[PDB]
Amino acid sequence: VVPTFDWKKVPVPSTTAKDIPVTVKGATPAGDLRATSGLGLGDGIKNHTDKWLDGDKKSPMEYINEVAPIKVKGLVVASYGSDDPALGCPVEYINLKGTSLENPAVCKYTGNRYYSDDWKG
Amino acid sequence: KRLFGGAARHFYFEICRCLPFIQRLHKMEEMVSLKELRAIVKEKFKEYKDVKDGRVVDLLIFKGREEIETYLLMHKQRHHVVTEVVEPYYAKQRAVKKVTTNSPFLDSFLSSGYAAIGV
Amino acid sequence: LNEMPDGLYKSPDGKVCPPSRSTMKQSMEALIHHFKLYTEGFHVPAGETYRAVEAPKGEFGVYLVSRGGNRPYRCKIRSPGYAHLQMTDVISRGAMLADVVTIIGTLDVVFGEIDR
Amino acid sequence: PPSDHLEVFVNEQPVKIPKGSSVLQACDAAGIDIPRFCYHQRLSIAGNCRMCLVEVEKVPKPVASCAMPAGPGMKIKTETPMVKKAREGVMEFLLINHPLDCPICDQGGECDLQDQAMIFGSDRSRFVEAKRAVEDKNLGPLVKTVMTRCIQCTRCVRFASEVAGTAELGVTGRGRDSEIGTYVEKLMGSELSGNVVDLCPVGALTSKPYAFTARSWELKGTESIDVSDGLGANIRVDARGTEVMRILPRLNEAVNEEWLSDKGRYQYDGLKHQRLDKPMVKGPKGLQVATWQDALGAAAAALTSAAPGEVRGIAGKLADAESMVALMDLLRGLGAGDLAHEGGFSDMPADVRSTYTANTTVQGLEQSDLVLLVGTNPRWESPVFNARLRKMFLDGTQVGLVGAPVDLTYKYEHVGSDPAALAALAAGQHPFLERLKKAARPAVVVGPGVLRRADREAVMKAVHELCGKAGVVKEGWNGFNVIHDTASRVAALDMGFGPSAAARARRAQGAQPKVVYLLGSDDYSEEDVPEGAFVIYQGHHGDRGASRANVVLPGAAYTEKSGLYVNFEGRVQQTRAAVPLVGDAREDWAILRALSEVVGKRLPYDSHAAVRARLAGIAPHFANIDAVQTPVWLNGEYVKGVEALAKAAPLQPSAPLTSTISNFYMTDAISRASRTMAKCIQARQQTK
Amino acid sequence: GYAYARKTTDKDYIASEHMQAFGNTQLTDYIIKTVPKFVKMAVTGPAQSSVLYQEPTIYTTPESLVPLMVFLRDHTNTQFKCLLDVTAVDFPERAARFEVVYHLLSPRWNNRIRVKVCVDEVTAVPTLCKVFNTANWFERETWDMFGVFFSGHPDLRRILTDYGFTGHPLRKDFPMTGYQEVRYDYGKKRVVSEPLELTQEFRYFDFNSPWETLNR
Amino acid sequence: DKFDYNPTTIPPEWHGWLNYINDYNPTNTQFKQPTYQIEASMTKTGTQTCYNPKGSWFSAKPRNWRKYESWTP
Ligand code: SF4
Ligand code: SF4
Ligand code: FES
Repeated sequence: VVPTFDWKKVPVPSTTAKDIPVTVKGATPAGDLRATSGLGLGDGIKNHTDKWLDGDKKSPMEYINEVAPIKVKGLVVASYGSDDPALGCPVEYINLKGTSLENPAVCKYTGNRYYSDDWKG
Repeated sequence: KRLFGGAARHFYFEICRCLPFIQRLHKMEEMVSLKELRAIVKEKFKEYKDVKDGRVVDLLIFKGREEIETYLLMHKQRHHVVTEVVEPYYAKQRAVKKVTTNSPFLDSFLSSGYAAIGV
Repeated sequence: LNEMPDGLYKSPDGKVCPPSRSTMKQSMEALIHHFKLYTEGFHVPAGETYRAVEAPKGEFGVYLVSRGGNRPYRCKIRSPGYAHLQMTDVISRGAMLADVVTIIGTLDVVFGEIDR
Repeated sequence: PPSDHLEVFVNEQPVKIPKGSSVLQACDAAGIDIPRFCYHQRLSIAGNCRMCLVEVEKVPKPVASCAMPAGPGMKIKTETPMVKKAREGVMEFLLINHPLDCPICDQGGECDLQDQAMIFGSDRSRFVEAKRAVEDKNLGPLVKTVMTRCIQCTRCVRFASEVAGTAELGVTGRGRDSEIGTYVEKLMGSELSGNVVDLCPVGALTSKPYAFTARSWELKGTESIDVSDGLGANIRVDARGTEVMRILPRLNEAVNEEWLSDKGRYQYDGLKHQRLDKPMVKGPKGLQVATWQDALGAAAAALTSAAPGEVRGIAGKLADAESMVALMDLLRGLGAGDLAHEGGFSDMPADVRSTYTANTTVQGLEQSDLVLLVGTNPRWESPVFNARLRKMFLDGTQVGLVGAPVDLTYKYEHVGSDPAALAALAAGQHPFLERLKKAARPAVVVGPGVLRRADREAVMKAVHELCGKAGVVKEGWNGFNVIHDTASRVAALDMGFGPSAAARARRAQGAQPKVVYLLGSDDYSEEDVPEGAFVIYQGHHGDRGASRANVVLPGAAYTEKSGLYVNFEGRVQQTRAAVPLVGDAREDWAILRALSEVVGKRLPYDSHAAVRARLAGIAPHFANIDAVQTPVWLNGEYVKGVEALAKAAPLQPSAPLTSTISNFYMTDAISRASRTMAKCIQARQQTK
Repeated sequence: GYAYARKTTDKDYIASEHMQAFGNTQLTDYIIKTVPKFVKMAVTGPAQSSVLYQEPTIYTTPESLVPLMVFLRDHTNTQFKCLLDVTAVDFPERAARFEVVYHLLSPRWNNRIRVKVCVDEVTAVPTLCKVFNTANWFERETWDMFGVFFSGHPDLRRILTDYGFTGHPLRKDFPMTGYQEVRYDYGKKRVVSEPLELTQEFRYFDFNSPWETLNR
Repeated sequence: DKFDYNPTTIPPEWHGWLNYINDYNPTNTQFKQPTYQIEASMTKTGTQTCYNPKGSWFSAKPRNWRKYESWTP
């Protein structure tokens, strides 16, 4: 009674299935759904940065990937994006428990990365 | 005897008196005649032949007056008369019983997805 | 220049006046009020008024009609140069052509406020 | 009645309310809209946000108006100094741990917390301590979590327990460290899982496909209908120019209450891919772009060069009534009669509307105390209808099922699985018949998978005998219901879109057409479109039907046109254009009127109002939009009339009564092109 | 012609106590009692002259606008000599959708008043050209912007809009960008009016909160 | 540049000094130099190497800004 459904035998068109926008690690699990709008579809552009940057110029995402995560003592960190709090972003409180150098926590305003060796680990 | 004091025919007579000076000043002597101009201005009047209110008639006559002095004082030139008065009339009487058997719907279909806005 | 006091230069009602930029980046209520005042704006209560100022060309007045929204329902602008230029028919009578420009210059007219 | 409406006083104004109403409902009946965060009309009362605090005379404390019942002669005050101080204090407590996230939050512009802080709160804060920070949770591809913005209203938990039925969310921890979610990494598996994003009053739960793309103030909203199934849920389409940005439900208590399935909510991204925007004619090189005059001429030439008996017209699942009546009149004007429907049972008799519609209606089904489902899976056919069935289950309506056993998120009694079990139920061998015979208002719901069967007439005769014996249809109550799963089927049955007797005979001896008109059909069978035939495809997506065609005529999608659709209860509803036509596409009935002019026999209507008047001339209930008639019931005279169809094609008592929907997330050309639906399927495949 | 320079010293006062008290408190009742047939409604509100006071608003019929304005100009207690403006406000929900508004200033006693007349699109309002000389251009502008006809005007013609402009732009049902636009044509060698096309259409932002209480 | 002198060749660390905005120049103030800083050069207007939008004819590949994908058979 109530037989299980086999999802693996469900057909998906190959044009649709190969065009899913997904994410690299960053602020999500790697490989989850990436939100997109219609801009760039007529020109065949499936990438975020290519929609406004032209050439082999260094992207902002490649700039922030070169800054290493920062070791912070404690359980919560406050992120302003600047030494002066008037000159940065609104303050962001980022959880640091469960974080390491390999899996750090990222600020949603600045893209800076933080971790703590204080959660008994 | 004539509805609302016969003001439509009095205004029509006033415009018809004003018309040859318009033809001379705007230099429309070889473009249109006074007979066809009188017929065109008559066709402007018939569009509101079913107005049941005298105040709407008075407002329409006042607005038509202000149109006729902005034509008299050269505030609209001959190309304005061409693009607003006589070519809409010639388009409404030129497309009647065309050389093609297409309905108006099929011409609209082949033109665009939506109806035309304005002139 | 001699009686300038120290103190606030803005009204402290945060539901009308936007907060300071340091306050907006550190408190939640200020950021909410900054977000809402810069998108929807404050809602003016329903009513009407006419307010006038001794502008350097005369009386400049605004007739504001409010239904209650974040947008003016009707905003009539009263300009003094509009009334001053209406007088040129009775002021230039009996004058010569070289006095028209003097009359126009002494009425102090600017056509941005005349032609709104 | 012993004064079933009691009188209370709200700000010294007398208000009459029904008995059992709360203080908040009395304030709502007085024209006062009390601020709230945890109360919902469709959920159970919680009473934990403390925002609805009002003052009642002879009570020294503020009462929670959502939970407090209203007594006789009660005096409620909503604008005293203690009420305003209570509102400001509760708002200040709500905002001390909230993150300064309004620029990056998707609720900014349509946030209950923001607007209630602006109106009922203060303008300052006095809090300079460090805030609480929470890690985010993974709940699948449709729900995005930023859990630092949670305000612990527990609307999500109550929704998942009460409406969705899955009951997978909870509150773990205690105190300030209370934390919403699943303890282990799990995926939200409900079909109604996008509704919790609407139910969350803050940006803790937002829509992942929609994320960071638009603000709500930029969107032009259009009230339309949903065509992804046969219920016709009422929706609002939000667009920015030519692009549809999101789809939301809107209230209709007779149809969908406030819900919408995930397919109807998230399939809009398929409208940006594989779109037909130009007419094409197949040449020696293949299909290539042509003018509208050339494409219409080629279609007319193929439609006129063939004999009338070699022409077939197939309607799709999403064709509106105007285009269907246009195609029907155009093909009948040429002397053809071969009409087919992509949704199956094209030869089904459509003589009385009560035999293929839900006579009880959707809202009238709630007055039933016992429900018998025959051969249907309502969770995959219409999840909003199945949610209303669960709502009926929660307040006492018992459910039995004859069919293949399925997960329905409520307990049911499995009477059987085949028409042999249906006959045993009608005879009296199963004790569920005595449960039906003693019920005050029994109901029978027949699904579309029964009507797709080759022996559907014998099964319907057995169902009619069961309804006659169990008192399902009597004086004052009609409990016989047939539901559908396709948007265009009931309108085609209403107008008479069916094949003639000669065409049915020619299909019986195996005649094959040479010209096929595909009105938006992409799930046709291979028996209906022969190889080597001339195919005219009229549609909006490039799919199976357009890759095979010789002439392609681009039409409108349901977000671009205003066409009529009838749901399975008989209610006439309409779409509305939220965006203009794409490219060089046209209106769908207009293509057929132009094609009838190019063929040589014009349709007698030249406007949208005129084709709607033609529809109203065929069946007069088409003119009454947003309403449903009471259909005529002819007792057993109709079943007596079609006994020849029962004698021929006899009963198959061993084939199980199943549901034909095997792919819920991809049912038509729009949902097959949606990348979000493909991610939804991939998420259920990677969990094994 | 009033408020002649009389005191040669600096004055540290505005008005007298008795006349300011009469103007700020009793003027509504006074106007209602002396000329009751002229007044149909009165509002005493937030005071055009200053933020600290209250001032009346008088509603009247078009049949008695001229006698009421003559009374308000020439009566010894209400010497409203200056007419500051004439305008209109459109209320499409009403049977008579227009409110013609007259503001007045009294230099004799430092007062202000507002006078309103409600008419629809086809009811004429009597002109005040003989009472106040500025009423000419303001009535011309009101006819131009709203289509209110002022009977008895010497020359009611449009003053602000374009030469061939039909249509009254300040109505609520008139579009913000209009119907026609203007360009130069090289073939016709003339500046030509054409139907409107926009490279970027206007984006309407609907900001209004569903919790807001003040919307009326 | 004696023959084609232009104020767009003044660097931003001298711009505020020469425009009397501040009293800072490199000879008395150590400015913070970002790693992405583009040096100041003369304007390119009037030539064909000026800035143009992405839908322009002078671009390497002009954009059609359609927000949907067309079906290609
Ligand atoms: S939920 Fe989002 S938009 Fe609302 S107040 Fe919090 S951060 Fe701002
Ligand atoms: S996630 Fe949203 S609905 Fe759930 S408890 Fe938090 S605020 Fe309430
Ligand atoms: S709405 Fe009553 S306590 Fe939350």
